[PDB]
Amino acid sequence: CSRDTYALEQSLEFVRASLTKVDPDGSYAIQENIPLLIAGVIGGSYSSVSIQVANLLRLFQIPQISYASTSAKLSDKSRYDYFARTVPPDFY
Amino acid sequence: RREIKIEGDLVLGGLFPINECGRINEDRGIQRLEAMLFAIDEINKDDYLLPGVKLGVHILDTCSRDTYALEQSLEFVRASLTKVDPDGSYAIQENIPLLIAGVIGGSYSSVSIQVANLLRLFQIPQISYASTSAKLSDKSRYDYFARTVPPDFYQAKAMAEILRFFNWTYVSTVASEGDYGETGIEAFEQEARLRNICIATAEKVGRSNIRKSYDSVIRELLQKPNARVVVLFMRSDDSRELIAAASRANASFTWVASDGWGAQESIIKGSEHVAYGAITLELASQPVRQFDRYFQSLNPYNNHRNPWFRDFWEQKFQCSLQNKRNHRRVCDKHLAIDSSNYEQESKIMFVVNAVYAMAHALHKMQRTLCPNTTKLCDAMKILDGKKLYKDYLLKINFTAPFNPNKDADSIVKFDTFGDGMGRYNVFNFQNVGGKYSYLKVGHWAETLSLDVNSIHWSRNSVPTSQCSDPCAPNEMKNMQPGDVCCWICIPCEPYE
Ligand SMILES: *[C@@H]1O[C@H](CO)[C@@H](O[C@@H]2O[C@H](CO)[C@@H](O)[C@H](O)[C@H]2NC(C)=O)[C@H](O)[C@H]1NC(C)=O
Repeated sequence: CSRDTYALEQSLEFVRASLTKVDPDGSYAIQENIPLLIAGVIGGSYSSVSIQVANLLRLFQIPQISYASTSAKLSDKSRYDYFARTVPPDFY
Repeated sequence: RREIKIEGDLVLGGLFPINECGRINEDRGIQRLEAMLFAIDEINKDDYLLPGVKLGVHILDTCSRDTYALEQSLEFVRASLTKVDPDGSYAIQENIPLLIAGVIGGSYSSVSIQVANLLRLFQIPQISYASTSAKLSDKSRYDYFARTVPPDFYQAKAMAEILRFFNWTYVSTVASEGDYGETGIEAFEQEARLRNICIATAEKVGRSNIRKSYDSVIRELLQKPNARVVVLFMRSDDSRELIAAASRANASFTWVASDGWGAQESIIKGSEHVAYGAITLELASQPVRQFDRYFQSLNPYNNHRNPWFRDFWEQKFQCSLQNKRNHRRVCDKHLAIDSSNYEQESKIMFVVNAVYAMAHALHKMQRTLCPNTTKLCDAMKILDGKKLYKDYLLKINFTAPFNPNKDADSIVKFDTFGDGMGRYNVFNFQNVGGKYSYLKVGHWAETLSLDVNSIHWSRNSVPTSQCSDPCAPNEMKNMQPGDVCCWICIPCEPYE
């Protein structure tokens, strides 16, 4: 939705798969809809969305590749050590 | 995977370095854990603040590592996603994690940084009790992290002033890798450059558990006999490792230590011969007598909440229990920790202050967001992290919980950077009556207040942490022949 908070919520939905495995006891059995373990995240349009999702995925060592985030704030690998892109940075 | 859980409407997270992870951190970690537990019990026992709502606990061991602390914070945060996630046959109960109102913990800078980066995604306020690093001062990267302790540049400039007071121009320094040691040593180097103090060697260590690097660092320190003062800036584990390495060799440096070492009994207890005039500095604080009497009465069969308490007793008293009955002796029934057994940690009151700050923020939110009642309501069912933090934590101002003096310092105030007052107590590891023990020798709030007559230097002489000569520029000059910073005298002709 071109917003940082909504993208953060969607990345939370993405990442709610590794914690499910370590978490599920109950009567009989529970199936519901088990989230799949995301091998890597492809997305991150707009710089705010990419920054938020990279900050989220740096906690779960989930690689992220962006297609349109051409901001220079994501160039450094210290804050975002699992974020990459196929587009040039912003100073160019 | 040992966890401490107490049922309650609002639960406060707990991050402590209980295990230093196979060995238990006796003085720091478990004492801080007990301080938090005692503060929460006092909060639940008095009706003046938070009368109706009960404050649960969620305490986890960080093992003094960033990855383990990250995993424990993941365990903490796996409560909001559970509610939005659970269909299944019949019903599923298991063990529903409780929604953490706020996280109280974050010893060591790396743990605090990782947990703050985790909680910034869930608007969960975090209050630290021992992370005195300057990297967390900014509110941009960490917009939900605060602390009851001053930042690191105050400590760095205090160390620089201590060096300058004794004219220790030529010093050697060893720093720890990561977020605390690196930033703190950068600030200290900047302060030394401002005050014209030349560092002989800048060494960095790591938590690789390899003594070879530590003894190599000790040998490198020995390579500069002129710099007999070591400004040691590292964590407790790294300080202990370097103390052991220097004890393996023959070193007699006067370690000007930081809050990482401070007034710690385990580091010196490893070996007391290497350290005899170490001018350490820790966060200035007053011991809590209520927590003293709470911890003195603690017994292995009395406090069943802590899964580590039995192992704490076994490690501290060296006596095993009936589980083994062959490795060691049997602990006495009259055995206790009443007196002459433990020394109060200087950051216990900081833990109490952090817990009471979180409690007072919750109480103010209840008095504002949930009026006409002192118990839980619909408004308090869901907590707004941004509002709670920004309003009732960054603008909080309350007196100290247990301080009959009620002096000016008995006020917990969060500045614009979410930090505490810059007060430091400078101790020296001197001997007064044949028994080694720390005792306060100075103070630093805005300027040094030091007692030279009660220092008792190593080798019973004032250290000379200077190069060959400061030289006289009136009739000579300097050329820096061998050292980048040190120099020598070359006489100047009358016509030059
Ligand atoms: C540290 O260096 C300063 C600068 O020399 C010393 O200050 C003066 O030292 C001379 C003797 O060297 C005294 O006659 C002066 O009275 C001192 N003036 C002041 C304002 O201190 C200082 O004594 C030195 N301190 C130590 C512990 O060596």
